[PDB]
Amino acid sequence: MDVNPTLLFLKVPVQNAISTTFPYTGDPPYSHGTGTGYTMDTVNRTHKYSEKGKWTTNTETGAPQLNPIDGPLPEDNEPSGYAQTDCVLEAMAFLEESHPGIFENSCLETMEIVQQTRVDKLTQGRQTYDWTLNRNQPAATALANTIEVFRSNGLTANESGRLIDFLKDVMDSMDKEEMEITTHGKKKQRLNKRSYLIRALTLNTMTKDAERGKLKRRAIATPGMQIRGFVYFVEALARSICEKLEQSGLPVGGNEKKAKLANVVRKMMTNSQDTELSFTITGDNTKWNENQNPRMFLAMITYITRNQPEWFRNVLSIAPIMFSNKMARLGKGYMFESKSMKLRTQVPAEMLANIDLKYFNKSTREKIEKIRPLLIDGTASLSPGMMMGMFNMLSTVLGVSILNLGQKKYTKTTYWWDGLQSSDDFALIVNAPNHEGIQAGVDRFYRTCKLVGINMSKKKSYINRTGTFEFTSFFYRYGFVANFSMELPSFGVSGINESADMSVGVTVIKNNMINNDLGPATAQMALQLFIKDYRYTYRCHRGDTQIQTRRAFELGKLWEQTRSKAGLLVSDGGPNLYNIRNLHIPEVCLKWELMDEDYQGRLCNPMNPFVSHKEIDSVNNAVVMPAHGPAKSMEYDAVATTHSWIPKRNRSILNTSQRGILEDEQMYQKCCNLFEKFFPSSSYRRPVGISSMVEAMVSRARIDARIDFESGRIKKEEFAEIMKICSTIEELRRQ
Amino acid sequence: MERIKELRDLMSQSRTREILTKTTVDHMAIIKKYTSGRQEKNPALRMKWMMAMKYPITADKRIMEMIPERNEQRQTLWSKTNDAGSDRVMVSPLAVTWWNRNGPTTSTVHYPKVYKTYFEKVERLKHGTFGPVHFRNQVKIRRRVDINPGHADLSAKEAQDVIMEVVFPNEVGARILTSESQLTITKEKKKELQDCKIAPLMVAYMLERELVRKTRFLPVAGGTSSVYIEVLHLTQGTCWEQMYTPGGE
Amino acid sequence: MEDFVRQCFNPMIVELAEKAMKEYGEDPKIETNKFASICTHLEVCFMYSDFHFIDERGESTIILKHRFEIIEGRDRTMAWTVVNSICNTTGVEKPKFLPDLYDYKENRFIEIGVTRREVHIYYLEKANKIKSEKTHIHIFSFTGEEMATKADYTLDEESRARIKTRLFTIRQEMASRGLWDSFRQSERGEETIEERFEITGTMRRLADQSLPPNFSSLENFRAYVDGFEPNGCIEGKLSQMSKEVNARIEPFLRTTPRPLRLPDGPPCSQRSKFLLMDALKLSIEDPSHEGEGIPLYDAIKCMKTFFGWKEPNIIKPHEKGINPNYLLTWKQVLAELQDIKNEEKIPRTKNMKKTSQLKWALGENMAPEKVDFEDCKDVNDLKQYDSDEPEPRSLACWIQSEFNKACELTDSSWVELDEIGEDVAPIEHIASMRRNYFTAEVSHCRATEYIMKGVYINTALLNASCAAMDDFQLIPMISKCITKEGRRKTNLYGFIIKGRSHLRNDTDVVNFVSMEFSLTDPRLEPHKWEKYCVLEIGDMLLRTAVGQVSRPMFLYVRTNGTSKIKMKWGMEMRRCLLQSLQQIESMIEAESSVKEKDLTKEFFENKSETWPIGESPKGVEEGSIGKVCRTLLAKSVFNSLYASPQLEGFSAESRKLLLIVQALRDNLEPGTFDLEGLYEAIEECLINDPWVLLNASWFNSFLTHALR
Amino acid sequence: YSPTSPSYSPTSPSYSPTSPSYS
RNA sequence: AGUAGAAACAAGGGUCCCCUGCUUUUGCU
Repeated sequence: MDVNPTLLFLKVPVQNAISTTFPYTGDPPYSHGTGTGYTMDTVNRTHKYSEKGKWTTNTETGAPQLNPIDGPLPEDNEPSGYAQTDCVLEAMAFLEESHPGIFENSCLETMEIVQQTRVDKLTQGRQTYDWTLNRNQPAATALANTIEVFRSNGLTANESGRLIDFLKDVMDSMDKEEMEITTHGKKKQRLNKRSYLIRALTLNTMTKDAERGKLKRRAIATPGMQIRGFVYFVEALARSICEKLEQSGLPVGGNEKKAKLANVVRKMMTNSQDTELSFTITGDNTKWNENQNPRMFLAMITYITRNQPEWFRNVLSIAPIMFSNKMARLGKGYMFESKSMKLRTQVPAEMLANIDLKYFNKSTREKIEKIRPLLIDGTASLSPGMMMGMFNMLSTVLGVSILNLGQKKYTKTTYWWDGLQSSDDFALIVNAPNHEGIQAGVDRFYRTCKLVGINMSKKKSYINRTGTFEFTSFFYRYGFVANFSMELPSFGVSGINESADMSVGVTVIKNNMINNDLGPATAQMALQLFIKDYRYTYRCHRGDTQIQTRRAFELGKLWEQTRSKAGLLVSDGGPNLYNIRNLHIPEVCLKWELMDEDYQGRLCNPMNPFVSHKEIDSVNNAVVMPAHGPAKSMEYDAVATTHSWIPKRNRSILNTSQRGILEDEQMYQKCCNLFEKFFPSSSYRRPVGISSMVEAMVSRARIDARIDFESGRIKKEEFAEIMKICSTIEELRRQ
Repeated sequence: MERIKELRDLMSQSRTREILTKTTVDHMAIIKKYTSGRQEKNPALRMKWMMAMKYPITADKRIMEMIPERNEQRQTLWSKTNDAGSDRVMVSPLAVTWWNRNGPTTSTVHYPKVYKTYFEKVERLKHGTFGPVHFRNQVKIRRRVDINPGHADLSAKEAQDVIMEVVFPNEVGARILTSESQLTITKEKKKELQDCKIAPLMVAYMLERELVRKTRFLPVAGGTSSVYIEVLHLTQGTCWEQMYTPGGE
Repeated sequence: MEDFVRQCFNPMIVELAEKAMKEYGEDPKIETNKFASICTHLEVCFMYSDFHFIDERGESTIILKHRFEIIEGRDRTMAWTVVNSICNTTGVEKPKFLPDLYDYKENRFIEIGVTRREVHIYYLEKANKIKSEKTHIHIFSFTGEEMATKADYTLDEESRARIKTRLFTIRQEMASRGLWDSFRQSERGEETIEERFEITGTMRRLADQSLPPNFSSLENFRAYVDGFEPNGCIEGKLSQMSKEVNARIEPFLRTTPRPLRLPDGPPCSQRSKFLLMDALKLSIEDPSHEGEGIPLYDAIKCMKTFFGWKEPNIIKPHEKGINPNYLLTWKQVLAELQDIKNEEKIPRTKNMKKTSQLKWALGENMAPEKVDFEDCKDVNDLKQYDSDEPEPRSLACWIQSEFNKACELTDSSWVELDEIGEDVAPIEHIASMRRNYFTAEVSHCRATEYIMKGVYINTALLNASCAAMDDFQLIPMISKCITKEGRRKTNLYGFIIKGRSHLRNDTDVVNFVSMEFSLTDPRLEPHKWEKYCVLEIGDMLLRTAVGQVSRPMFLYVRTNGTSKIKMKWGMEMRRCLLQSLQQIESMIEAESSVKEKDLTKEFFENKSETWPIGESPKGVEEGSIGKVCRTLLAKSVFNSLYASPQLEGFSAESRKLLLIVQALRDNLEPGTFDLEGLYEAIEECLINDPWVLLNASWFNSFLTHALR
Repeated sequence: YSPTSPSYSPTSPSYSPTSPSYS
C-alpha cells in the first residue's frame, strides 16, 4: 500500500480539494544575492520583444531609445511590443461610445482631486528611490530630502503645500542648469543638467522575495520622488474610469470581484441556454509589463482628456512622458571570489560598463555584452516596457476596452465575448452558434489583443465549456469554492504587539469562518493552535504552569496576587475564554467584568509609559503582507492598554555615514512633540498654516495663558511668568 | 507653564531653533514622518527573533522613575540605552508584567463609555438567545452590508466635525453645527466624556468608529442587518444554520 | 503710496499687513489700496488696545492684564482659535464671521473700521453684513467722525481723541503726497485665478520624443488625437496581419496527455533537518507537560536509562568530510555531558568548547576574506560566484517509504491542545464533538510527532541563535508524549550543536551538527545517507514478543544549516494540521448538506464511506475519513519539511494540468493552446528534490488512473 | 473515540524501531 | 565541509576592546 494523496482527486473534484495543491506551510523562495542579473535580463528581454522598432538618441539625456509603436505587424506568436496607435485610439473611442460620458465625468472628478491634493499625500508610499542619496529611503524621508534640495536650489513653489505646486517645482528643476546637493561631514556636490536629468528619470531595481508559485526570481523597480505625484494623478484618473466599468476587476475587493465574475458567468449562460455554445478561457498574459509602452499610455491619456483645460492635460501627460525616458539602475552589482587566495569582493554595477569580461560566466557575459550599448551613467536606458508597473489601472482600462470590443455590434458576426479583467489577469467567455464560431471568436480576440501590445500566454491558458474556470486563484465550479490554503500564512502571530496580535488572530479566524468556509471544529482547533503559538512567542504561559522563561517569575507573582484568575489576559498568563460565539469581541472587554479592580486600573492606565499613539491613520491599523498580492491595511478592535507597546528599531545605521540622519530625525520629533502640546488636534487632522512653528506656538501660548488667568485657573504670578517667557521666545526668535 | 519652558529650552539650541523657525505648519506633516526606519517586511519573523533578546520593547523616559531598575529576583526591567532616532528607552517585557502587578492603579469608569462599541457588542452577546441548529443546503449571496450596529448615519465630514467639537472644542475652526441631531449628540458626548483621562486621539478614534457607517461585501445567507452581520460567523455555515437572536435592538 | 505707508508705520504693523494679505494669495505690489486699508485698521486697533490694563478688581488702568484682545492681523487658523476659545471660556456665543477684537470688561466682541465715507453708511453696511446683535461695532472716520452701538463709546475720551488725531495726521500726510483723493478704499472682490500648468524647456523637448514614430511634436500629436475618428482601423490591420498569428485550440482528449518526464541521475539523498522514519528515542517517565523541565536534565536522564554503550567506530563514512572529526565530536559531547553530570547544578544552556573538530564541522572561518576589488582584480583565479543549475537526481524509493510511515497511526499521543472557552451554543457543542474526533485522529499520527519535533528543534535553534551568536551551544532533541496507558514520557532523539549565528539577512545560514540515534543500518540504502557519517555506538537489547534480541545502535552524524526564515517557518509547523483538518471538514459538511444531518460520527465510527487514497499491486486502495485526514496531514508536513522553489513551481504548474484533466473528466470539452509549453514548464521544476520527484510520480500515477 | 486502521498488523511489527522497549 | 541555487551565506564594520543582526537590497491598485 503506497499512499498517494493525488488519487483523492479520483472521487473529489479538483476544485473541491484545491487546497491540497497549495504547499503554503513551508517557507517561500527568497533571493540571496544581487538582482543585477535579473535586471539585465529584463532590460534585454524588453528590448528584444520590440527590436523591430525605431532607434533614436535622446537630445536631453543622450540615451538610445527604442520606439516600437506602429512597428511591423507581428508574423509569429512570440511576444510583441508593436502596438498600433490607431487601434488603441479606436478601442478607446469604442469604449467611450459604449459608456457615453465616462471619460468626461472621470476627468471632472480627477480635475477636482488634482486641485485639492496636498504634497504630504506623497508620504503614504513605500521605499521610494532617493536621487539625493542615490538609494532607497522611506517615502516621507525621500520627499523631505527632495524638498530640502529644491529649497536650497531656489525652488520654493511647494510652500503652498499643494501637490500641483510641487509638480511645478519639479518641472522647473528639470530646467535648472546646475543642482546643488549635500552628501554626508557635509559636502557640496554639483550636478550638471544631464546628470540631474538622468537621476530624476532613474528607477531603482531590486529582486522580489517571498513570491509563491514560481521557480525563478524576478526583478521589480521603484521610481523616485520626481514622478510619484504625476503617477498619483494618472492613477486617480484611471481609478475613476475603472470604477465605472463593470468589466474591470479593480479597485474592488475579493468578494465583490467574485460577485462580478458570477454575474458575468450567469449573463453569458442564460443567453445561450440551448441555442449556442459558450466557452470560458482561463487566460493569462505573458510579459505584461515588458510589452506595455508608455507612448500608448500617453495616447490613451490624450484621448481621455479631449476637450479639457490645457493644464489638466499637461499634468496627466507628464507621467507617460517621463516613463518613456526612464532609466534603470542595475542593482548592487556582483560578487567575485578567489578560491586559491580565499577572497571575496563586491563589484558595483557602475563598473559593468568597462570591466574585463573574463570574470563572468557565459550567460552573464552575454547579458553584459548585450546591455553595454544602453548603459549611461551607471544606468541602462529602457524606453519600452513598464518594468516598475505602476499603471495597473490604465492597463486594466486597455484590457477592458478590448473586452468591450466583443459586443455583437462590434464583432459584426454570430460570435461575441465578454469577461473580466484585472491588470494582467483576465477571464474570457465566448458565445457562438458552433465550435467554428468559438474558434473564430477566440482568434479575433487574440489578434485584437496583439494589435494593442497584449500577448496572451498560450502555455498557461486553456478553454472549456463555461461551467468551471479560475481567476487569480479564485476557483469557480458552478459557484465559487473555498481556497483555505491561500490564507494559511495569515494564521499566526502577526508580530505587532500582544494586544494587536491577539485581536488579529481572533479576527482572522472569524473572517476565514465567514469567507473561506472554515468549519466550526476547525475554527476551535485554530483558536487552540493560535493560543499555543501566542503563548510561546510572547512567553506568556499560564501563571500556574512550570514552564521556565525569563517572564515566568513576574507572571507567577501576578497570578498568585490575583483573586479572579479568569480576568487576566492571556498576555498576563490568564486563561483563554475565546470560543466561536465570541470571536468578534476584543479580549479586554470580553473579560472586563471578571478582572480585579486594581489589575484593571493598572492595565488600563493612560499614564503607562508603554503606549504611544501616532497619527489617527495608524490607530488600530496594521500592515499585513498576504500570500498573494501587495501589502494590505487591516483594522482590528483592541483597547489601548500596557500591551500596546512598540518594538525597538534596527540600529545598523549607527555604523554608517548616514548616522547623521538619526539625530536629525530625533530633533524633528522633539519639535513635533512640542507642537502637540499647543495644538492637540494636530495628530487628529493635519494642521494648515503658512506661518512658522514658533509664531503659532507663541500665539497659542499667550492666548491660553490669558484665558486660563481669566477663568481663575492660574494665579497672576504664573501668568506674568508665562508672559515673560513668551516675550523671551519672541525676542530670541528674531536673533 | 511646562509647554513654554520646554519651548524655551528648544529655542536655546541652534539646530532646534533653525528647525522651529524655518519649518511652516504645512511642512510639519512631512518632517514629522521623517524617519530612517523602514516599514517592517516580515513582522512575524522579526517579532519571533526579537522576543529572544533582553530588551525588545520601547518605553517613554518616565519609566526610569516609575518602575525599579531591577526585580526582586535581580531581573533587569529596563536599560538606559535609547531607541534609535528617539528618546525612548529599551525595556524588557518583564517591565510590562511588573506594571500590571505593581503599577499605579487608576480609576477606570470612562472606559465602557469611551469604548462604547465593544461593550455594546459584549452586552448584545450576553443577552442573546440561541435556537436549534438546522442542517440544510446553505445558499450564500455576496451582498453589500453595513458592519456597524449603532452608527448615527454620519459621513466622514460630519462625523469629523462632531468629533472635533467634542474632543477639541477650541480647534473646531469656522464650522458650526446646525442639525439638531448633531447638537444633541455633541451635548451628550461632552456630558459623558467630562473629566476623561484617556488619550484624546483614542477618544476621537472610538467616536469615529461609533458614529461613521462602514460597509463590506460579504457572502450573507440569512438576515441582512448590522446586529446579524456582527455574528454571521456564528449563525451561518457551509451546511448548517444556527438560529440566534441578538439581545440588542 | 507704498513707500509712504511703509515708512510711516511701525515695521510690525506693515509686516503683519503683508503676512495677512499673503495668507489670501494676493500680490502686495499689485493691490495697495487694500494694503493701506488693512494697515490703517491694524494701527487703529492697536491704538485701541494699547495702554489699557485691568487691575485686580477689574477696572481700567493707563500706563499686567490687557483690556482688549486683538483678532485681526492673524492667520485664519489662529483667529478662529482665539474666537473659539473666548466663546467657550466666557460663554458669549461666537459670531459667524471674524470680528476685529474683543473687550473683556463688558465681555463682548467689538468691531473697528476706518473709512473715509460717512460713519453711518459704513456702520449700517457692516451691521447688516455681520448680522450679530451681541457684538459691538465702532466705526471711525478720516475726518474725525466716530460712532458705535447706542452711542456707547467703550474707549475713554482721551483714547478716542488720540485715535482721531492719528487718523487725521495720517490723512494729512496722504493729502500732502497728493494720493489721498485717489484712494477711496477697496472692498474685497474675491477674484478667482485659473489654474495653469505649462510644459516648456527640457520637459517639452522630452515630450516631443515620447510620441509614435511619425509625429514630431506633442502639439501635432494632440491635434491628431483630438480630431481622430474610428474608421475601420482595427478591421484593416486585422486584415493585414499574417494568419500565422492565431490562438488555435488543440482538443484535449483521453489519449492526449503523457506522463511527466522525471530527471535522470544519481538517486536523491535525505535532506531533512532530522531523521524521520529512522529516528530512535530513549525515553523516561516524568510528569511534565510540553516544555516544562530543563532539557539538559531530561537528556541526561534519558541517557542514563540506556545500558550498553560501546566505543564508537565509523560504520558509514561521509565521503566528502573528515570522519575522525565526527567521531571526536561525539566523544566530546559525551565528555561534556559527564562534566555537567558531575556539577550538581544543571544550567539552562551548555556551551561546548571550540575544539578543532567542532571548528571544522561548524564551518568556522570558512568565509573568504572580504577585500576591495582594486586590491584583488589581478588575481588569476578571481571569478564570478558559481551560479549554475543544481545537479539533477533521480527519484529513489525511500521517500515513498518515508511518506507511508508518516501516514501511519501511533499508539502515543503527540499533541495536547490548550483550553478554550466553554461551549454555550448548540453549534459550539457540535463543533466540540467533531473536534474531539479530529483531535483523536490527528494526535495519534506520526506526522504529528514530526510536527512536534520540528517545532521544538526550530524554536530552540532560533532562540539559541539570537541569545548567543558567538558560542557553540549543545541543544538536546526532546519531545513529550502520552502512551496508550495514559502515562507521560519524555523522549530524547539526539543532540544538536549550533555554530556561530551572526544572522543578518533572512537567508543567512547558521551551521549545526546533528547527532541522532537510530536502529537503521546505513549500509542497506547508502545513497540515502550521502551527507551523513554513521557510527556504531552501542548494542541495544530489544524486548520483542517472543523474547529479547540484540540490535546495533547507530549514531547518524551530519553537518546541516538553516536560516532565520527556515527556522521561523519550522516554528509554525502546527498550522499544517489546520490545512488537512479544513479539507476534512469541507468533505463532511458537503455530505451533511444533502442528508440534513451531521455525518461526522458515521464517517469516523462506521467507516462506511471511503476515498481512493492509495495504490496497491492489485489496484487503487480506498481509506476511511481518518486515513484521508492523516494522509493530508502527512502531505502538509512534508511540504513544510521539504520546501523549495522546485515544489512551488511544480505545484503552480501542475495545478493547471490537474484542472484541465478535471475538465476532461467533467465532459466540458477542454482545449489547450500550447500543451507542450505547459509540460516543459512543469518539467523544468523537477531537478533533485525527492519530495517534488515523488509528487511528480504521484501525478503520473493519478494521470494513468484518471483517464482509463 | 479510539482511532483504528485496517493496515495495523498485530505481528509484523515485532518491535517498533522508533520507540522500542530496552528495559 | 555544509546550507543552498542562476547568488549568496559560511560574520560585517571601527579604532584585548567597541558597534551592528532587515538599513548600500523589497515597488505598485
